[PDB]
Amino acid sequence: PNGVFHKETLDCTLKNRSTLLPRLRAIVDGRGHHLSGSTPPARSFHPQVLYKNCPPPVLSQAGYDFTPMSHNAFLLRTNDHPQGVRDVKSDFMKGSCDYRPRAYLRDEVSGGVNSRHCHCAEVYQVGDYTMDLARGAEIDHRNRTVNFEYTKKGTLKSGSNIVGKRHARVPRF
Amino acid sequence: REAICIHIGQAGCQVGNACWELFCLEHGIQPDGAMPSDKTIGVEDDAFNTFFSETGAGKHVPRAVFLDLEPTVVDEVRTGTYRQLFHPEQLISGKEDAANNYARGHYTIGKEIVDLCLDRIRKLADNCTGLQGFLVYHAVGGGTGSGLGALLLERLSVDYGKKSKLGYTVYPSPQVSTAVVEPYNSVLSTHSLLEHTDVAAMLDNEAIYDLTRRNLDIERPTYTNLNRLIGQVVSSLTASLRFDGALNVDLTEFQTNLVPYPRIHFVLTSYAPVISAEKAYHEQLSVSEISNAVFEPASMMTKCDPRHGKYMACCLMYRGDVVPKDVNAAVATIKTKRTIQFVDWSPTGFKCGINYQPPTVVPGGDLAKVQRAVCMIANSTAIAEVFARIDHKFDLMYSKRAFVHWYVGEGMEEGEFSEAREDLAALEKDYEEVGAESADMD
Amino acid sequence: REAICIHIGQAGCQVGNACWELFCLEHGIQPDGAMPSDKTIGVEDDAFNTFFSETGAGKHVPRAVFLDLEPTVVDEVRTGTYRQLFHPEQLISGKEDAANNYARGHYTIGKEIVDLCLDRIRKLADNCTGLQGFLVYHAVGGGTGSGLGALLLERLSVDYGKKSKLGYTVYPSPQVSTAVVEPYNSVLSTHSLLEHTDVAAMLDNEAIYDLTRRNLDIERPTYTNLNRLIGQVVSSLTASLRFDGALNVDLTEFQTNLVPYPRIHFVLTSYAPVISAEKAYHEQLSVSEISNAVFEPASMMTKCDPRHGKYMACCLMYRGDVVPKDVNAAVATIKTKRTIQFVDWSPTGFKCGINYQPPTVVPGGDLAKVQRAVCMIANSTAIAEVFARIDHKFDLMYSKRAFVHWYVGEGMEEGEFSEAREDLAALEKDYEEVGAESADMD
Amino acid sequence: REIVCVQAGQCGNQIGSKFWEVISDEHGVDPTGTYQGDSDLQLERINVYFDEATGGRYVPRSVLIDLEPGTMDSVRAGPYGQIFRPDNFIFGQSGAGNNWAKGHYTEGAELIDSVLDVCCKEAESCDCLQGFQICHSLGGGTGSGMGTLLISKLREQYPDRIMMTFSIIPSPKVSDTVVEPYNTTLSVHQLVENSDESMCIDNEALYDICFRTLKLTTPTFGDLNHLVSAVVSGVTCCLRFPGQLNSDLRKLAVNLVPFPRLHFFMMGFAPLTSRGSQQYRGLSVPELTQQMFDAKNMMQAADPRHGRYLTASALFRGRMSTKEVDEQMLNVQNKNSSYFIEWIPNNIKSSVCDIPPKGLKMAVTFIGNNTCIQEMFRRVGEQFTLMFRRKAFLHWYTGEGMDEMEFTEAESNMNDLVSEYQQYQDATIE
Amino acid sequence: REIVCVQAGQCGNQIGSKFWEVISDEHGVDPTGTYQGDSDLQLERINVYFDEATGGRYVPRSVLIDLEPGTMDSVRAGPYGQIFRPDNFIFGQSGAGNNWAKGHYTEGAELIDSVLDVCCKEAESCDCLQGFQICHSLGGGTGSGMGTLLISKLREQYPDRIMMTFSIIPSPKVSDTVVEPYNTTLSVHQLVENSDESMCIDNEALYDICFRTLKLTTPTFGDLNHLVSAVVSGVTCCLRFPGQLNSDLRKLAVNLVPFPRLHFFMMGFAPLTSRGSQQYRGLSVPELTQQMFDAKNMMQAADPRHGRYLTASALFRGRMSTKEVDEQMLNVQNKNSSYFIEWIPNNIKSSVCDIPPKGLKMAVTFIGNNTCIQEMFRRVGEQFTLMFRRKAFLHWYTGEGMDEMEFTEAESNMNDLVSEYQQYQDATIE
Ligand SMILES: Nc1nc2c(ncn2[C@@H]2O[C@H](COP(=O)(O)OP(=O)(O)OP(=O)(O)O)[C@@H](O)[C@H]2O)c(=O)[nH]1
Ligand SMILES: Nc1nc2c(ncn2[C@@H]2O[C@H](COP(=O)(O)OP(=O)(O)OP(=O)(O)O)[C@@H](O)[C@H]2O)c(=O)[nH]1
Ligand SMILES: Nc1nc2c(ncn2[C@@H]2O[C@H](COP(=O)(O)OP(=O)(O)O)[C@@H](O)[C@H]2O)c(=O)[nH]1
Ligand SMILES: Nc1nc2c(ncn2[C@@H]2O[C@H](COP(=O)(O)OP(=O)(O)O)[C@@H](O)[C@H]2O)c(=O)[nH]1
Ligand SMILES: [Mg+2]
Ligand SMILES: [Mg+2]
Ligand SMILES: [Zn+2]
Repeated sequence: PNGVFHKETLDCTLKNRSTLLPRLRAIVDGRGHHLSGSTPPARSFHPQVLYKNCPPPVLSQAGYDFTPMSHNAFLLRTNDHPQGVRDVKSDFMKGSCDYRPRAYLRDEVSGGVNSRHCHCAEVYQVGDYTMDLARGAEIDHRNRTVNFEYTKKGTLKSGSNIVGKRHARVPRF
Repeated sequence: REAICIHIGQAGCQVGNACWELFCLEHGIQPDGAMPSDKTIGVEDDAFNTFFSETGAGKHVPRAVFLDLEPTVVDEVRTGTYRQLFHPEQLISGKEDAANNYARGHYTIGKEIVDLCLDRIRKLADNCTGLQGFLVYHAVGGGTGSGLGALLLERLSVDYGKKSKLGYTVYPSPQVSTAVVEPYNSVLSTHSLLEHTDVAAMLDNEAIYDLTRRNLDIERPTYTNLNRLIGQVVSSLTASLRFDGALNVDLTEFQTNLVPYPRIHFVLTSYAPVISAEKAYHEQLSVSEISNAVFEPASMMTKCDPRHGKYMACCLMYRGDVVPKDVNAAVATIKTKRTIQFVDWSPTGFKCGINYQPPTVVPGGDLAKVQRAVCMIANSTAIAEVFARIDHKFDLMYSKRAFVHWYVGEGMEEGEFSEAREDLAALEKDYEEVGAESADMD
Repeated sequence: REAICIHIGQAGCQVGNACWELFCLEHGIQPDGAMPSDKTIGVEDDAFNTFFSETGAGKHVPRAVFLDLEPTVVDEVRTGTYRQLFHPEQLISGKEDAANNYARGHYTIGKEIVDLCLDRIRKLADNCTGLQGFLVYHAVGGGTGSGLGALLLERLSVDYGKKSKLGYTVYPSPQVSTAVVEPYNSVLSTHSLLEHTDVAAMLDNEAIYDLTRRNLDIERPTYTNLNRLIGQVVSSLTASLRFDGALNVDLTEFQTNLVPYPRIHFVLTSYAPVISAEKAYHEQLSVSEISNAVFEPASMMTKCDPRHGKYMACCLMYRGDVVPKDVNAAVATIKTKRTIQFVDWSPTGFKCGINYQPPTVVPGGDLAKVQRAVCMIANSTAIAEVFARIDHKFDLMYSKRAFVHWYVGEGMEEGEFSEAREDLAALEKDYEEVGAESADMD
Repeated sequence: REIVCVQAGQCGNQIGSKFWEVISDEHGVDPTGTYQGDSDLQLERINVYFDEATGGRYVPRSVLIDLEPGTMDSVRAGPYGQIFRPDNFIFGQSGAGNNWAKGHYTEGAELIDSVLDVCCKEAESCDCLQGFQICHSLGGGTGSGMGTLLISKLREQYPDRIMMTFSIIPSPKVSDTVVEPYNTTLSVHQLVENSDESMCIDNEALYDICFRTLKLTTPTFGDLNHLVSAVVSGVTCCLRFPGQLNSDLRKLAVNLVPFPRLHFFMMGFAPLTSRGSQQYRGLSVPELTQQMFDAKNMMQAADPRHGRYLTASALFRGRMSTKEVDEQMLNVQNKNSSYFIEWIPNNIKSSVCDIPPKGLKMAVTFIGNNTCIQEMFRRVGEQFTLMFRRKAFLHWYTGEGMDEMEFTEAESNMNDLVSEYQQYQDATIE
Repeated sequence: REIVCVQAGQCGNQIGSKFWEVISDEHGVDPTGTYQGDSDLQLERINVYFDEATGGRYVPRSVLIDLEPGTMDSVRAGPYGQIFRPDNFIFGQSGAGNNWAKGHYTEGAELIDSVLDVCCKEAESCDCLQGFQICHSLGGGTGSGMGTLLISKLREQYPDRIMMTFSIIPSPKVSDTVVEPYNTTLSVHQLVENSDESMCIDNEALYDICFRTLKLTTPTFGDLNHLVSAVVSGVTCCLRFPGQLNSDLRKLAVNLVPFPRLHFFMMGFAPLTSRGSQQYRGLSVPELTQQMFDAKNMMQAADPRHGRYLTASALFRGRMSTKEVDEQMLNVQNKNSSYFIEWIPNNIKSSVCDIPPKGLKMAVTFIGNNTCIQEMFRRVGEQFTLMFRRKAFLHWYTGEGMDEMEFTEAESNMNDLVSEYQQYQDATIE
């Protein structure tokens, strides 16, 4: 029963099989450990790796008697939907089309940043580097990601806000 | 539909008491938020929702936070008459004040208190479904209002993004004064406010004192009178969201119509039938009379004379029994006047709004009862004169570094004084350049 | 259907007293072990069976053991209010404590008492027909809790097989402290507990004190308050076995969803409507508000900040009047936030449960009465900071051999310190490597 | 022959509520939706504007769209609001901000798919579909942007039907909005390519009609929206009642438009006269013709004496002789011959319908294609150039994402429309 | 012509309880088992779902299987629970833990012989056996593992009957279980070989049905299971009542499946409408057809606009003419021609049954075979590849004993299925 069916759908099947099967190869040991090849360039809990595309927390003693804890924020994510899914609303949701960041086209329609107050809420010093929330993945007018990048083996690569490296030193005569 | 109010410092909390008194009495919520023992719902309609939310048992609670560094004013709110209306978490109080230092509010103490405020505002914003802006009340002359107001507006601008932020600001009066260090705080505030506010309305107590002496018959006015007038103005501007009308105006329309360039967002405010009970029965109060009234400088709540500048845009809000044909005839007559001038690049200078709900009367109030009122917010180059006088007083004190050691001790670099002064100088040059005729430049 | 509870040491027995007080009041068993007069064979009444068994005379007795080396706390249970509820054999007591020494409990004293405990648990397990797990309460900071808890879990793991072991554990607070030798006992306990437990839930007294000050209005809290909160959380997690609901969750489902790798089994716990009666009347308590509450670190019962790590899995338990569409809408709203981050290898991060029985109210309690509640247990890489902070204190103390002669005298080789410290170093490396993005790993 | 209505924005929803009141009254539909009429002539064409519900009820074929439900909430609370189908109300969660670029590009693309789904559901149900009818203002934000967006999508999906728009345009004396020139220019650029016929009304002309002609002491927006609903319901009268000389929307377009870009028309309704002065003069075809050409009864500020008529159409309602109509149209063309374009031998089309609106013996609606509309476009282009040379408020539109080239294209297209009208005004045979 | 039903796991037992309530209501069977119906037409085909017991009682041809009796004890305690035969409840002593390997290999093989014994006892009692019908979720543990085990055994034992499944599949937006991709992939690999026809449902699609169409303020799982019970009882309605154009499960399969691997279908049910709206629209065949093809009324997340229909079937219940059914199906095929595969001359089969469900004048159930289902499998395969590269949670499955080659085979077979759908979507005559 599957003669003509398999004969007619041959080339696409081999193309997809040649694409997918290299990805299914394991890259991690059974103990949850990376293989000898393709080591990560930096450790995970480093300040620039952990907070590559997310603001670091701020801690303060107000409201606590002992060791303080941070707070959640309302910063939404990019309005991206799976390909070929109906517009689903179980109830009234808060869409991300609104709350579009004010860094969109700031350098073109406006004069850009004109004060040092950007360091209060927009520019962060994470470890040995600098994070800027206005210099991430490009977005369109409706708060949607424009560019998608892949590795050699075809894994989606996340955006980065790290712009520059700061050569800090202690002073001397 | 909904809007969240943020009250900062002493002026902002005291103006908040008058505002919530008016909004409760206008919607009909009792001062304690409860309902009679036999009813199942306290009111028949949802119109309150813009400013109040009801629990499933029907108690009302308001969408506001009160922020202060000294406890006394918030403790007065906690022990006053509206104790049961507010949720206790909304009334936030610190231990000690910012001592008239912008540096103390911004760097040392407001930096510690700001995360609790942001957590409370987030808890309010999560209980909303069509938030369309923040309203902020503060004075830029004091330390905590200036420093924490700027820091909080910066954080709000990063977290909420495009949402509009409209400010009601009490600026230092041109000759009445309360503290010596007012120029430094006002300059540094205006420097932060330029980047992080969409429209800022400026008020001066000297103008409201003049208005209460000439129009009202009060020989010894106090801050409660001024705060009731401010509450009436805010109620007039937000009435377009809450009651039926011919031409509604959403809070996003103000920023689109009034701001031509991103730095030119400081507006003048005036209110027409500010009148006493004895004068009100001697005069008729037609649409054309109050429209003629709003352009006279005796009606303004900011001490500036608009005849020394040019208008860029005007927004006129009419509430009450008014007919559109009379509004059109009045605006055409205003347009005819020779002491009213518009920049030649702004031919369509007006935005109109018409609402059917007349202004409410408050039991202890001093305004008369009237069937109609009009309120105006307008952008004009005359505002450049207020900054020039603040900048001259700053230059006089800064030439000898008269008080800078306090600001440097509380955490600020001396460089910040000079930076702010060149930014305000550039704002002065912007107001000179925008006012240049196109026919003159060919 | 059945579950057996094992209570160890001082914290575990006092929390057991609070838990059984709660389970009695929720099912309705009187303190003298009697069903109320209105219950008969007229209607099907079996929900207690998960926690109680009935004798042929109709008295109820609970499926629990209380283990202690000092007599005082169990003698307080024997002389307290529930004297007639417990079978006297269930209350086992030794003569003298383990004196904050893990070595004394494990080698010298617990080896004498351990065979009685296994015989009692066997006698309980023979009177069951669907045992589906053990719940264990102990503190790892004290000598008998660490040593006898480890020895007993090892023996249970040898005798029984393919059975879940879920631990609720009180860890040493990061700056509040009760004894000097806390790091040594906590390291050696965690070393034994790592191999023989399926999921471990962590609690810290410093966090629950902060929660009782912040949410409730108690100025001077004590352990009975903390124990009532723990009793509420355990009742919420086990409610899914005892009452009707839309989505039930068996104890075996927790281990499958929360543990990605066999060593990564430490989870955070939080509870949403911790609120006082006076605050309860200022607020509605909808599903979305309590769902937003369980994710704030101020709601957690362990002093760790999840913003310093990444979530791998979350399990959300809703009980009470909740509708599935609201649970779906709430979880979808949390997923949108940018300050909440999941590792890229865990796309389907959530497990849901929905039960109809609302939480019960205890006569002298401080929590308000509420129609719905949500409880969360979650796995996150932030836990590496808790081990790192215990390990730094261990390195500081062991660098000078500060107390080793006590441990070597009571029967333990000094080598055990180096083995445990190397195992915790490897656990720290597992938490460092697991959080590494796959795109960087190629 | 079925019409589909679209109501967009505050102005469109408010005019629509009064229009559906007038139409429900003319066909005898109770506000509960039950037919309670008193002649079969009312029932036999009810399908043109109404859909049929099962027992007695009829439901109106209209789609209401707005970005904030406030106006829709006002119309739903009104006395006839219940008749509208609940599924036909489409709304978002944040306003247009009075900005064309937001209404066209950001919230427009978010809502447009649900509006197109409703419009397709309504269109595909008809056995034979006639043109669409759209009401909106050009000076606003969601009205201009989403109305022109939806018009473009419907012209792609239904290119063989008719596209008709009723549009409100800025007065020459007082603005209701500061950024009116940008929104008007971009909307006229979209309409001149996509639309088949567009009618324009000035609010200033309705104010002057109410105060000077009807001498109303306290006019309200209900009166202006009633005048608009009266002319709108008059244009369609020959589609839904018998008559001696039937007419149709396509027949009006074929007789009115000489060249495809010249499709912008002026409107007027004749028997406007105060209740006090009605006793002095009776109703007759000469009286209707005199009021019909009187500029007092025309709904725009521009006056015909500054231009020339290319074509005109008159639709008469009532029982009357054809001789009086023919001789009146000949006498008016011969006596005022300098104001009629000479290379067309007869500029006026007439049509006669038997059933007048209740309470009037006769009525006529007038549609005129006159070159004086060029003065409005010239004024709008001047104000646009004044604002654009100085970048007066441009950062809002550029921040949403628009290229300035869009502004230069729209200005060039409107300038060419003004030039084409001016050239045909002064053309000659030679 | 009688069907035997199998209900497995929590989801299956709960949906089954509502199904047997709906079927008992339509044939007038009291929850005590006594016939209390009001027409002989109900009794003459009662055998299709019920077996006949000796006295005044009827027993339902169903097998209930679960690994822990909690759900079975809840349904047995329910208001209709008594009707079920006590010997038909099969249960173990420990749960599946939502793990496929445990449910398939350890407790599955322990209970499967007793389940097969009950299924054979029920099957060999029938005078003529029609296909089996199975309800289960694919994301769970005992549902997926024991359902697919039993399906494989019944296909070995009854290869000439029909095998039909109703299956719940993971939502694209929120997961109900962390390990859904593994269980779903292994179950789909088993089903595509073993099944003849399979219907898939997303709980998210039912939530959108409840919120948008019925506007329920506080829906419960009883409503979702009622919608599912309505469609399942509707597909078989023509098997058990007279009609003008009879249809059968085998005839549906022959018309719907072009090639044996392409047997995954979407479902919909039309007369869904909110309590406020019913006054606005009378029932008619065009209204049912319009709701039938509206994606708002479809119970899957994939949207038809990204794919093409190979075939579809519509079963109508009610007294109606064949002309409107035939012409509606022709008009929908002609108007949306780009969404129908062009090398098949007619994609829709129709069927008409005289007896509608009580309280509705007319009803239709829709079954659709559309290539847009490939995107759901692609999403599940992507999440599977993300989890497998990192060996996510793999030790549970490997500890039970499965070879990883099973995982690589199931992923490869499902990837070939998505490729095959993509090739036939873009195929051409040439
Ligand atoms: N209109 C009005 N102005 C007020 C009111 N209260 C204070 N002001 C003015 O605002 C300025 C003082 O600012 P404050 O609010 O006292 O400063 P603060 O916020 O308390 O800052 P700290 O002194 O550091 O605590 C002076 O110009 C006062 O005249 C008020 O209730 N109404
Ligand atoms: N939450 C809570 N913590 C407790 C309680 N009792 C003691 N703790 C804490 O647990 C630690 C002390 O452990 P204990 O239980 O006293 O140690 P132990 O099990 O008695 O071990 P020995 O002293 O050798 O008998 C300290 O951190 C206490 O704060 C309690 O009732 N509730
Ligand atoms: N005739 C008439 N004009 C109106 C009405 N409502 C608003 N307008 C006019 O339309 C313009 C405002 O456009 P608007 O409807 O507010 O745009 P929107 O904000 O996108 O809905 C102004 O010129 C108003 O005077 C109305 O009910 N009738
Ligand atoms: N529509 C529907 N879905 C259900 C129902 N019960 C459970 N589910 C879903 O089925 C999945 C859980 O599978 P489950 O039945 O627990 O698997 P099992 O443990 O093997 O029986 C989740 O996606 C639930 O949301 C129900 O009554 N109706
Ligand atoms: Mg103060
Ligand atoms: Mg002790
Ligand atoms: Zn700052």
